[PDB]
Amino acid sequence: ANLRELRDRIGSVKNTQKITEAMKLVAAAKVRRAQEAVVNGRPFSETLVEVLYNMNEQLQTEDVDVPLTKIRTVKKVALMVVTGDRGLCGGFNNMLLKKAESRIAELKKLGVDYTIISIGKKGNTYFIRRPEIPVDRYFDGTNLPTAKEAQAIADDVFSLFVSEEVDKVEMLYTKFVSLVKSDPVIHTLLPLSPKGEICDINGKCVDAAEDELFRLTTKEGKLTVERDMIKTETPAFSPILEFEQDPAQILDALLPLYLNSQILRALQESL
Amino acid sequence: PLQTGLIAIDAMIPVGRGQRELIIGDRQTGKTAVATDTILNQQGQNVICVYVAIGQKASSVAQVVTNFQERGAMEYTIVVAETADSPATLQYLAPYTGAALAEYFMYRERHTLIIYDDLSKQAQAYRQMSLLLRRPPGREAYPGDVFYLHSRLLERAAKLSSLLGEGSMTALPIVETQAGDVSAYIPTNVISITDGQIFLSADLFNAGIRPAINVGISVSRVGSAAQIKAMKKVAGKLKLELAQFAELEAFAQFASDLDKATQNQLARGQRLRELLKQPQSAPLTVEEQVMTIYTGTNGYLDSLELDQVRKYLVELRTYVKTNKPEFQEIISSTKTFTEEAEALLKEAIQEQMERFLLQ
Amino acid sequence: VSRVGSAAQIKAMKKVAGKLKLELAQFAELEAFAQFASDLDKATQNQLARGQRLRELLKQPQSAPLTVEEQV
Amino acid sequence: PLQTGLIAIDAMIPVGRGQRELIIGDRQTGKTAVATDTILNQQGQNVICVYVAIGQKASSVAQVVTNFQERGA
Amino acid sequence: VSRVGSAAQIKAMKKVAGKLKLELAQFAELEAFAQFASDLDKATQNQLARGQRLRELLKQPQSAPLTVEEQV
Amino acid sequence: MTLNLCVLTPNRSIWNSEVKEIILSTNSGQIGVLPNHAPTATAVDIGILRIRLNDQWLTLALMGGFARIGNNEITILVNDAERGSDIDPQEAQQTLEIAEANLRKAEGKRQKIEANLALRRARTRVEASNT
Amino acid sequence: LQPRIVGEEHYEIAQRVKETLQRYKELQDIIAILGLDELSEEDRLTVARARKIERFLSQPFFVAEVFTGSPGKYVGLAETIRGFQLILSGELDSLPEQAFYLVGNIDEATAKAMNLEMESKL
Amino acid sequence: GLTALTMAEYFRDVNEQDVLLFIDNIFRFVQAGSEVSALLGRMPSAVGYQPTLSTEMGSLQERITSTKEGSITSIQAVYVPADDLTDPAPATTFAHLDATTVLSRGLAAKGIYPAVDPLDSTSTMLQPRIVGEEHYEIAQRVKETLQRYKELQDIIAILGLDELSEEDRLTVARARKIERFLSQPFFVAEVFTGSPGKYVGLAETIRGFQLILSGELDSLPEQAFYLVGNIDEATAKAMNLEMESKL
Amino acid sequence: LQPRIVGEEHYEIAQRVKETLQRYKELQDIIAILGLDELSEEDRLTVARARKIERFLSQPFFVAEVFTGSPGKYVGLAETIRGFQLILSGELDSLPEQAFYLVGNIDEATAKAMNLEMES
Ligand SMILES: Nc1ncnc2c1ncn2[C@@H]1O[C@H](COP(=O)(O)OP(=O)(O)OP(=O)(O)O)[C@@H](O)[C@H]1O
Ligand SMILES: Nc1ncnc2c1ncn2[C@@H]1O[C@H](COP(=O)(O)OP(=O)(O)OP(=O)(O)O)[C@@H](O)[C@H]1O
Repeated sequence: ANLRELRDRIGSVKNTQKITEAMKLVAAAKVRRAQEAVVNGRPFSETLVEVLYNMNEQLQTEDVDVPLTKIRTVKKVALMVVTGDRGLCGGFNNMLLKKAESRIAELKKLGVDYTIISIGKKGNTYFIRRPEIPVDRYFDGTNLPTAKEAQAIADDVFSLFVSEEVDKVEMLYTKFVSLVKSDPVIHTLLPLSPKGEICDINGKCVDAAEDELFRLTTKEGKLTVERDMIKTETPAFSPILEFEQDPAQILDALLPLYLNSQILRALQESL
Repeated sequence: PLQTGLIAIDAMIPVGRGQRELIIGDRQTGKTAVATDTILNQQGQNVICVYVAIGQKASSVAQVVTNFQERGAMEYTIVVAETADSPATLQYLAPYTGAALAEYFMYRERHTLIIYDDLSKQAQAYRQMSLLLRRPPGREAYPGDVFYLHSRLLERAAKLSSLLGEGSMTALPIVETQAGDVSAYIPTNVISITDGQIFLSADLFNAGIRPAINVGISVSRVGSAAQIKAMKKVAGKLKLELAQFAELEAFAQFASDLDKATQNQLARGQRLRELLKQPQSAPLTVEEQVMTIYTGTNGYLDSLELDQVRKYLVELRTYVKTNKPEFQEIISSTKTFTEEAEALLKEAIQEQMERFLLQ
Repeated sequence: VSRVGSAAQIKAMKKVAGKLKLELAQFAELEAFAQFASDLDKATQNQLARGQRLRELLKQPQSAPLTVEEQV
Repeated sequence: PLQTGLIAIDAMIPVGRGQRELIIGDRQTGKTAVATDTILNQQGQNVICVYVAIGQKASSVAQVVTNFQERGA
Repeated sequence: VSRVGSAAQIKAMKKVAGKLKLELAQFAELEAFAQFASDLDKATQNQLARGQRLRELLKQPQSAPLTVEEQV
Repeated sequence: MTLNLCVLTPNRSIWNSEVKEIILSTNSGQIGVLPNHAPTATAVDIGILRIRLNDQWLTLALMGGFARIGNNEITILVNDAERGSDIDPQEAQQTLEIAEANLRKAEGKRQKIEANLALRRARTRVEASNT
Repeated sequence: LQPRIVGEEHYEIAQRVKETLQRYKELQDIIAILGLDELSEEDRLTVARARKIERFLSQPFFVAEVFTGSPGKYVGLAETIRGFQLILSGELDSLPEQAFYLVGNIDEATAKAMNLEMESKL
Repeated sequence: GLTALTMAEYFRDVNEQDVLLFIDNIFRFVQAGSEVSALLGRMPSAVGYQPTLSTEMGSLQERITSTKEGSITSIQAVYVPADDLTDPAPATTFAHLDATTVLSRGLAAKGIYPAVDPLDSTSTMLQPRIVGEEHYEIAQRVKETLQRYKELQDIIAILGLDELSEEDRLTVARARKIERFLSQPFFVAEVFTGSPGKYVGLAETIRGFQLILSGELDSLPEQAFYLVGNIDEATAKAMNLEMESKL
Repeated sequence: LQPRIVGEEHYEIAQRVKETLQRYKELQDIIAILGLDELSEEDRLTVARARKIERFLSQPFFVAEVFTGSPGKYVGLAETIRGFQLILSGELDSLPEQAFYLVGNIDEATAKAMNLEMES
C-alpha cells in the first residue's frame, strides 16, 4: 500500500500544480480585463475633471458653499476599507487590515472617535466578528461593480455626509503600482476640493504622482506592470458659457458625479 | 483494417490484420468487454476468431460462450479454454494450442484472429512449473524465460507474404495490471513484445466513459495503414480536436470566464467525449463509425446538449441507415469519403436535426 | 564541509575569506524569496550587485588554475 | 595547505595536506575537472600526485593523459 | 477497534456511551473538513464545539485512574 | 447641423451617435435643445429624457447628471442612465409602491435623505417605464 | 448490475450514484487546498449531494447493535432506489448532512432531519 | 550487439571508413543479459539486473571508439523503465553516452521534421574550446531565444497580446524564424512526403542561424525558412514567394 | 521527562514547547505548498512562536567554534526554562526570528535584537 499511496500523493501534487496554473491564467485574464475596464471609465472622468477645472475659473471669484465640499467641525473620520470579496490572493487582505488597524489605532489618540465602512466579504466578515469598531453598513459583492456596487457605496457615503451625520468619510484602498508590492494608500474622499484634485487625509493634494493608466506588459519572460505615465490631455475652457441653473446648484450637481466616478475607479483598481 | 466495432479503437488507436495489440488495465475494467466486442463485430467480415480463456472461473467461460452462441458469432469462433482448476501445465499449454489453430487457419490463405485471456495467468502457471522444477527464480519469482515464453507465442501472428496467401493472425492478448502498474515484469515484457498498447483505466470506467479507453497512454504503431481512406481524415480531425480538448481539461468550471474560442473548444470536446461512450456488445460498422465521427467532429452537435447527443446520434444513425441507403453503397464500394458522400451525409444530418428539434 | 579546513587555510586567505564567506552565505539566503519582501531596499540591491558578482568571480575556466596570490 | 587552484574550494572549504575531501556530485557535474585542476596546480610544489581511475571510458582517460602531458604535469 | 463492544460495559455506561465512538468519528471527520471552509452554519458550529468538549473531557492524566461512577 | 449625443455613464457609454432634438429636465426647470444652440451648461437632475431624431419620442431614464453643452455636442454625464423600455413597468410599479411605503419609515436627516431619494427614484423609473 | 439483468431504473440510478461519487473523489484533492468558496454551483451541489449519499449508504445492522447503539434495520431494494431517486433529483437538499447517517428508509432520514432541526431550534 | 559490433569494427580496422553503428536498442541488450544471467543461476544485482551489469555494458561500449585507422560512431536508442533515470540500466547507459537527441511528439504535432527537441538535446561537445567560440555563442543565443518563446507561448500566444514589447516581439518573430529553420528537406523524405533533399554543412548552419539572429533576416516571411536547406536557399525562397505575392 | 522527576513547571513548559513545535510541523506542508497568508491569526501565532523556537533550539558549541566562529556558550537548565517561558509568554515575539539564532542565554537574544538595530 506504500507504493500506491505514494503514487497517489504524486498525482495529488500534480493536480494541484496544474490547477494552480489554471487559476494563474484565469486571474491574468481578469487582470487584463480590469485594466481595459479602467479605460472604459477613463474618458468620463477625464472630461469630467476637465469640466470641474475649466468651469471653476469664473466661479473662483464667487463662493458656492457646496455641502459636499463644506467643512463640518472636524471631529470624526469614517473609513471605507476596500477589501476584495476573495481569499487566497495573498497579502492584499492582510496588508489592508494592517493599514486599517494602523489607521484606527492612529485615530484613537487624537480624540477622533472614528467609524468604518466595509465593502469586501472577507473584510466585512472580519468587521462582523469584531464589535469594537463602529460599523455603519456592510457591503458585499453581489451588485455589479460596474454601476451598482459603485452607486451603492456612493449614495451610502452621500447619505452619511450630505445630511452631515458623520464628520469625515475617507477611503483605504490600494493601486496597481506593482506586482510584487501593493500599497494601501489612504486617500480622503468626501472632504474634497472643488477643483478636481483629491486631497490627502491631511489635505496634501497627493495627485502629483498620478501616473495613471496601468497596462500590463513584459520586459522579459515575466510580466511587470510598467505604470507608463500620462498619455493624452484635451481641455480648453468655456469662453462665455452664459449658463442657467444657479451655479451653486450646478457645482452641487457636478460633485456627486465625480464622487461616483472616484468610487468606481477605486473599486476597479482594488479588484 | 481489422474493424473492431468501437469508435475509439478503429478511429484513434487503429488495429490492423497482423498487428499485436494488448489491453492493459486494472481488474474489472473492460478487457473482456472489448475482447468480446471485437469478436462479435467480426460477423460482417469472414474471419476466424479464436478465444483462449486461461485460468478463468469456468462460469464466466460458460457465460461468454452463451453470449457468443445466442449472438450468432459462434458460427466461426473457436474458444479453447483451460480454467484455473487445471494444472499449471495445461494453462501454460492452451495459448499454444490456440496459436497453432490460428496458424493453421492462417496458412489456409484465410484471415484470422486470436484472443489471449490472460497472459498473466499463463505466466503464473509457467512460473509455478519452473519453481517446482527448482529452476532459479528471478525478478518477482518469475523465471528467466517468461519473456521468451511470451515472445515465442506472440511472434507467430503475422501478415504473411502474397506468395503464401497473405493470411493474417491478429493476436490481441490481455494482460491485467495490479494497482495501475505496467512497469512490473510481466506487463513490461508484454508491452515490449506487442506492437501497440491500449490502456483501460478503471477511473474512466467509474467516470461514465465506457469503454474506459485512455487515449493519453494507448497508442498503436501501425498508424494509417489500419484505417480506410474514409476513416483517416476524420480520425486526424478528431485527434486534433481531442488533443486540444485534453490540453484544456484543467480550465473546467472557468469556461464562461474563458475566451469564446476556448469555450467552444471545451464544449465541442465534451460533445466528442459523450459521443465516445457506447454500450457494451453494441458493434458499429464502418459506415456507422464514420457517420458518428463526422457528425461529432464537424460541430453538428454543438447546438445540441451533452445528454441528448447519445439518443440524438443513435436516432441519426437509424435515419441515415433507413432513409439514405446510398451512403453504405458509397463507403463499402469506393472505400473513400468523397464530396458527394459528404454532402449526402450533411443533408441526412440536416433533415434529421430539423425533425428532431421538433420531436 | 571541511573538518580541518581553517587550520590549513593560511593566514592571508583566512583574513580575506572570512568576509567572503559571510557575504556569500547571506546572498544564498537573500536570493530565496528575493522578489516579494525585499525588492527595493538599499541593502538588497547592493547585495544583489555583490552576490551575483561574488558568484561571477567564483566561476572559472577548466584547466586554468589560480595560484594563491591571484586567489587572495 | 594543499591548494586545488579553485577559488571556492581553496577559499571557503580548504583542503589540508593529510585530509580526505570527497568530491561527491552527479554524473557530468565537473568532478574530473576539479581533480585535474588540483593536479595541475601542483606544478611547483613537492606533491607527487597519483591519479587512479576506476572503470572509466578509455577516451576520457586518454584525453586526461593528453592534458597531463601537454600542461607540463 | 473494539470487537466485543458495549456487551463489555455495564448498563449505565452502555446507556450513556451508546453512539459515542461513532459520533466522535463523525465529529473528527467533519472538523477535518470544516477547515476547508470559510463560513458555516451555527448549528454545525455548535456541533463542532460540543464535539470539542467531548474531545477535551477524555484526556486522562498518567497514574490518574477514573472509576466507573466518575466515568459515567 | 445635426448635433452629437454622448449619453456617457461612469462605467460605459450608452448612446454615442447623433441626434437632432432632445428635451431633458434640469435641477430647477426643464430645457429644450434645438440644433445649433449656444454653449450652455446644464445641471440635469434625476429624471427621464425626451429624444427626437427622425423617430418617435423615447424616454431615457436618467438619475442625475450635468450637460456642458458647447458646439454641436451635448455631454450628458449621468451616473445612472438607462432606457425606459428595458426597465419592466410592473417592476416600476412595484418599485413605486415599495418606495411610497418606505418613505414614511424615515424620520431623520440620515433617514430622509434616503426617503425622497428612493421616492423620486421609483417615480422617475415609472415615468420612463410607462413611456 | 446490468440493464437486462437488474432492470433499467436500478442500473441507471446505480451508475449515476457511482458517477457522482467518482466526481467527488476526483474533486477532493482540489477542494483540499483550494477552498470551498471557489467552486461553482454545480460543483458545490455535487459536493454536498455526494456528502449526503455517502452517509445514506450506512445502515445500523442487526448484529451491530452492540457496536452502534440503535435497533436493527432491514432496507428493501424498492426503498433504496426510492431514496436515491429522491436524493439525486434534488428534492432533499434542505435536509442536514447528518440526517442520512444510520437511517433505514428515506422516510427515516426525513424524520431524523426533523428531529435534528427541532432539537437545534429547541 | 557484438555481432554488429565486430562487423562494424572490421570496416574500421581494414578499410578505414567512418563507420556508423546502430543498436536499437540497448535496453533489450541489458534485459537479455539479465535473463541469461538469471537462467544461469547467478545472484542478481540491485534492481534485478545481472550481477555483471557494468562490465557487460563496458565490453560492448568501449570497443566503439576512434583509432588512428578509423572511427566507429554508434547511435543507440534507449528505453528508460517508467522514465526512471535512477534505474541501473539508464544510469549505466549514460556512463558511456556522450550526447542525447530527444525527439519530440510536439515538433511532430506542430509538423516540422526532424522532430527533435532543442531544449532537451544535450551534448558534451557543445563547449567553446571544442567547436569554437562562434558556434558556442550561436548555440547559446539560439537556446535562449527558444527558451524565451517557450515561456512566452503561455504569455502572448494564449492571453496577453498587450503589444508585448518590441524587444520581446523581436524574440517572438525570430523564434518563429528559428523553429521554421530547424527543419530540413531530407534526402529520403522525397518519395515519402515530397521534399527534395539537401545537405547543409556545419559552417553553413552556423552562418545561417547567425544571420537569422543578427538582425538581417527579420523582414522576410516566417515561412521563407521553413523546409529549406542553406540560408541562401531561404532568401531565394523568400524572393519566389514574394513573386507569388505580387501575383 | 516525567513531572515527578523534573517538577511540574519544567515538564509543563517542555510539554507546551513540544505541542507548538508539532503544530508548526503539521502546518509545514500547507506552508510549503502555498505559504503563510492563508492561515488564521491564531495559527500564525503558533507558526511564529515555533519559528522562534526552532532557531532558539540552536546553541553554539565550545568545540564547533572553530567551524562557525561563534564561541561556545554554556547555558543552564534553570535559564533555558526561563528563556522558553519568555518566548511562550509573548514578551519577546516582537523582535525578529533571526535574533534567536545561535545564542546562549535569553539576554544574548535580546541584546542581539538590540544590537542588530544599531548597524543600520
Ligand atoms: N462498455 C460498457 N458499458 C457498460 N458496462 C460495461 C462495459 N464494459 C464492461 N462493462 C461491465 O463491466 C463489468 C466487468 O467487465 P469485464 O469482465 O470486461 O472486466 P474484466 O477486466 O474482464 O474483469 P476480470 O478482470 O474479472 O476479467 C461487467 O459487469 C460489464 O457488464
Ligand atoms: N569549470 C569548467 N569550465 C568549463 N568546462 C567544464 C568545467 N567543469 C566541467 N566542464 C566540462 O563539463 C564536462 C563534464 O565534466 P567532467 O568530465 O569533469 O565531469 P565527470 O563527472 O567526469 O563526467 P563523466 O563522469 O561523465 O566523465 C567536461 O567536458 C568538462 O570539460
